[PDB]
Amino acid sequence: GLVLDPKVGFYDKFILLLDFNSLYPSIIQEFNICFTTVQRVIPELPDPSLEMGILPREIRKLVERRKQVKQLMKQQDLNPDLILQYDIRQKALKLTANSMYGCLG
Amino acid sequence: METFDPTELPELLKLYYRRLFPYSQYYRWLNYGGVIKNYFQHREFSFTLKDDIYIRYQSFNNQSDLEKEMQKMNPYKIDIGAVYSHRPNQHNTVKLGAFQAQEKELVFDIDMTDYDDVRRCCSSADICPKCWTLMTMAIRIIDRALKEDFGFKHRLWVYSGRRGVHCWVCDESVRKLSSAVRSGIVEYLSLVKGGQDVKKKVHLSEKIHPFIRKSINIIKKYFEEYALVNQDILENKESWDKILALVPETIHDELQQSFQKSHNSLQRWEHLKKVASRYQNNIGPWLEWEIMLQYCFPRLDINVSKGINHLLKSPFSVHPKTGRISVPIDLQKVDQFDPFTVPTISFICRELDAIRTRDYKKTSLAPYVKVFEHFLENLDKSRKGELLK
Amino acid sequence: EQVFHFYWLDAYEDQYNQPGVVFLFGKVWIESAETHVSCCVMVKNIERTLYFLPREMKIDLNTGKETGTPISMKDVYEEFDEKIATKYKIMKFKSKPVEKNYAFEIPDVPEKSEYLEVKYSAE
Amino acid sequence: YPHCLQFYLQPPSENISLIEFENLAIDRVKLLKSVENLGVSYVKGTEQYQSKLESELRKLKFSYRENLEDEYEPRRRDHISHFILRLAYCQSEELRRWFIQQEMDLLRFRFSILPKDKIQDFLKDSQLQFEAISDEEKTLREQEIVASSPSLSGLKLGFESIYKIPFADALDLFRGRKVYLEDGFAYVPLKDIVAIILNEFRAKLSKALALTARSLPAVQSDERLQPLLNHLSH
Ligand SMILES: [Zn+2]
Repeated sequence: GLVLDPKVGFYDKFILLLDFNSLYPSIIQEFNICFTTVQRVIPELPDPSLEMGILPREIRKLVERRKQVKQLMKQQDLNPDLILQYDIRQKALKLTANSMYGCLG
Repeated sequence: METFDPTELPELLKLYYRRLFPYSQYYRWLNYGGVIKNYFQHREFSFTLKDDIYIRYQSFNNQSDLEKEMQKMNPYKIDIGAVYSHRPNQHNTVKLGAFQAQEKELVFDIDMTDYDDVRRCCSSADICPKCWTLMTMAIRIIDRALKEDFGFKHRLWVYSGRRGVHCWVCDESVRKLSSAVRSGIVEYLSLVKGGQDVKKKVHLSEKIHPFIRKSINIIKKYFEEYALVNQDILENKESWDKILALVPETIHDELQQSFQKSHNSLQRWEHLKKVASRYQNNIGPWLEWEIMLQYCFPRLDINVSKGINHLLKSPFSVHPKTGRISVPIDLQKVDQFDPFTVPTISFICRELDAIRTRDYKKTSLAPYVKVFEHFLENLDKSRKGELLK
Repeated sequence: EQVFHFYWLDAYEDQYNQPGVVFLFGKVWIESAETHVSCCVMVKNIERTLYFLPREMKIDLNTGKETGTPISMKDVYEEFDEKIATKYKIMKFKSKPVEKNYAFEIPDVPEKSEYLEVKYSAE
Repeated sequence: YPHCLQFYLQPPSENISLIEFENLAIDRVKLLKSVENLGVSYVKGTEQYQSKLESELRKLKFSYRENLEDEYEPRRRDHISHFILRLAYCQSEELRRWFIQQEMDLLRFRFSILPKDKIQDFLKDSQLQFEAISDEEKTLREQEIVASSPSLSGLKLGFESIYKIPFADALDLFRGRKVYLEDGFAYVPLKDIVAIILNEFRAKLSKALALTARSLPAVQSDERLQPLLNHLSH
């Protein structure tokens, strides 16, 4: 990972600290990276014309289910126990994914 | 030529692919003398079988496989693709990205549905003696180039089956050309800028490059024989209204009375030859040639030659509709080439029934099989010449 | 015939001592008590399943070269049945030819190919 | 300036003092940062440009005095300097562009200085295959060469030397029917021949700046090279 040299020093005005949402997790999606997409033996991202492979097709569902859940959490006149339910089921589907990477490296 | 009966096709096919096709010569060709690893074992071929089922990445070990599997599948269609880096019949075997097209001939396709606005004798999909001059012009126009312009030596034209003609650029250095260059080729050899139905589709500039000028020279020996007597391109106003649409509006009125008082296109062409000529001097655009162009110059399909992996109809195959054999061309006699006399698979299967194997000789298929041999011989030359020297 | 339900939790296998058997712990419900109780279920006869990668050409492994004879599944079968089975003490087994993909870190291995599916007792 | 036009191809195997290693870069940049200015305040065809340009090329010692076969002072400076400054400018795709941009504005100048003659020798020799045609084949096919050429005014096929290249290498020009082709050969002048050089030069350079990054992780570790990687414009 890259590290940009920190501008040691004080700050009078505000400092907006932006970030990315689940980086390598998404990247393994963006560039269809997989055990059946990439050419290996720092290879080259296959072409955007190749279809998903096992790995993306399991990170696919991984957010296809975070879709449903994020949407059922929108429903009202709903069980305030299922509120706390859906919330966790969220965080999980989240963790699993991210480490999907830590799984390969 | 008797009516080709397309219900007999399933019968004739197994008899033709059994005893009349040139397997010996087809191998010897795509094999290119085993000068290299697996140039045939890595060559792709495509077959359209029964019910219209379309299979593709076929491949074989030797001349023998070719027969068994082609006498055991009796395809209606057959195509030759390119040679890849791994056995086509084995791409499931390899990783996805290491299997790729590396080499294929440089083929040019010229059909009749490309001049659907220049002919006044046939419908888009048909042909006859009267407009076939268009395939002969395309022939010496590009064959001319490929040889003169680029130095491509082994060009094999074949009969497409009903309304066009194909080219197989087989020089060793060509089979390995990058697609990018192949596009450059067609770009060079292309002049009809047919937009989304634009009247004037041939614009020239004051300086006219060699090919352009050599081409116009070969569109001149056929011009009046075809356009003005066979086609009579300007016998009606409906007909001439169409050729005026290329010339500058201010010229019409004068030509319109010029052909009104004339009595056949031959005199009507000499007429614009003047008016326009007179147009040129005081104003040039070369009005005389731009029209001979938009009417006589070949129109190719970029997608065909561009793709180094494109499946194109295999020589000596059989056309399901007309039945005719897709025969190689004899460039020593281009202008004598007859699409109408080309052997019918029905007809050739009749000539073997009215009868170490050479029975292809006993059929009228034989004459086209020799032009294919002179081809294999001129190639033997190259290998021999170029290598053993 | 007869059957019961139960939500599990953990499990365990004793390869050393009891191979081909795994224990599923969990919970079962019992009307008689109006509360669920711990509950263990044993699973026996879990056959080891193996996959053999046929070669494209039969090879004399000693020297290291072909014999001119192409390979078929029946070829592999009889190599296990007669030369590998005995040497390693395998009396009965199950062999079935099947199509199987692949895409990991072993050089010279087809992403797809027919293999020799062999299954035999964990013992 | 002299046999000073060189395709920065094939890596320097020498070795230097962290004093030369550091000075080759600071300097090699000062130049490249002057190629940048001149292109901003003047134009690519002015004397001031050509002048000052070779003036610094001079002052920074990158085209001058000779020596015994091996050690050619400026030859060397420019060879290393470039490669070394491939490290620094390989990262940001905004530096890779800027680099290529100014290291190509440079090959251009070192070409704008040589006469239609010296540039010829450099090609024959350079990569590998190119040929010139005698005034026999030259004038024999003269008219046809001027017909295939651009809006090129007049019928004047000047003294301007003409070359014969593989049709394939001139794709960029025969595709538009902008040169004469014969039995698989194209005939083009200097202008266009050069642009093709510059063209293939960018594409190869970019290609490299690519393979420079990939293997950069194996040095960022070194302490002496932080001031280069990180601070050549801080
Ligand atoms: Zn017709």
